[PDB]
Amino acid sequence: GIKGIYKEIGSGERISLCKLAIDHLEQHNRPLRLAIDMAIWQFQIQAARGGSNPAIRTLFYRFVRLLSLGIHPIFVFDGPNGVSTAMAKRLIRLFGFTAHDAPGEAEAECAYLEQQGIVDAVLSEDVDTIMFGSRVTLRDWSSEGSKGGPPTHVTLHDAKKIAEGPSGLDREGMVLVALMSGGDYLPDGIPGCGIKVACQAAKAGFGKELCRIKRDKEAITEWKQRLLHELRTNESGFFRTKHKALEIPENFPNMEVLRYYTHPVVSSPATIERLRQEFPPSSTVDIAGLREFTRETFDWTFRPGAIKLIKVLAPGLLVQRCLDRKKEESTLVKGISMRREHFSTDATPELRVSFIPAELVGLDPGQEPEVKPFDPWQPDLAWVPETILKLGVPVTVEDWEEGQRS
DNA sequence: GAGCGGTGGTTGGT
DNA sequence: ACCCACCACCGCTCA
Ligand SMILES: [Mg+2]
Repeated sequence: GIKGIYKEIGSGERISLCKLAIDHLEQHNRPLRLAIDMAIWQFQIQAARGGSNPAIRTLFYRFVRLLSLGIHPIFVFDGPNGVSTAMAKRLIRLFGFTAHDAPGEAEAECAYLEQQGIVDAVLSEDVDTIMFGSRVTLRDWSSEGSKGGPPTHVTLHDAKKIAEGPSGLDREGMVLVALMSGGDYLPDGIPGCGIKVACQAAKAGFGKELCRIKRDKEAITEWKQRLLHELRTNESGFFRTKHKALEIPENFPNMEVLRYYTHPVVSSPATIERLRQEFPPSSTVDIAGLREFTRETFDWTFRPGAIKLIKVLAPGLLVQRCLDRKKEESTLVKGISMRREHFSTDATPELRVSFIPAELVGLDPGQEPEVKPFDPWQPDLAWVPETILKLGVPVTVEDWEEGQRS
């Protein structure tokens, strides 16, 4: 749930992660900070086949993509209140990313971190994050349109635009929507009441009123008999019809379920404060660590496996190295050859950069046993956001720019 | 989780 | 008695 929510709030803006990451880097002068709920992986990585551990392999490639986007991720795990959690946490550490355990539900924690300013957006499986206080919420990190290929885009929902759009649904309203019609995930919901009726009750204002009331029987019995009377007669015309068959359980509205949404179990103030000092971390990618991980987990063994790690990892490391920080510069970028504004990044300016993968990664395939091909000591080419390049290798970008103006 | 067509119930009107 | 539009719910499909 909430089932049919997108008919009411819109299915969302659809947008390149690159574009979000780079717009934010341009506006706020630092990389986008993203809370990712580790639940999004369950039905997404199971399609992967072949080789060893194809599910954690896809996680690996998504992490390399995050490096390329220059995004500081914090992956949030559910708390007590077939990819191992331990293996995921290890791979997260190796990549210099952050792992965080929610005390309860991860989506609630993700929204909380956003509210408290630890992250700028949440990436989650659905828009429940909005009932929990999220303002910018992303879902469905995946490829675009008829292209069954690389995952470049996400679906963005803005709690502010939704509240001021046709649905009227803000945090308060949705809350009512699922007390009244969330009879599968929650107790004492109204049988026969679905999204339409619940929604037009939210609009009438019943969700605002309910959220501003002590959890004070005298006033919660009042609200109920306004709502109940209004459903029966539609005197104010808040509905499209009368609803006399709609029978309301004695125990509705369950105030303990209201508690679960308005005051969800999240980290303590002390924990929020530790995250302010420690996130994002000052961590670099553990290269030797990842070499050992990929040997053990994917059987990327011996020289072929060393060369495979290098090819896959190097564009990522380049971007990451750029965002850290008469002047060398070349130790990252050998040259630039072209510029484009591609539909896949929603016209984010990119420069065609050259680099030496093995040099950049710092692994020598020769120290490992031998068993049109890819040579990691030849120059490789990658498109990299012009903005990132300007921060990281400014005089190379300048030199290319004059080259162009001639 | 989210989209889809069928279906069975409700409502308000023929 | 019955139609009709709307709706919530169900199982089924991609995950
Ligand atoms: Mg959810």
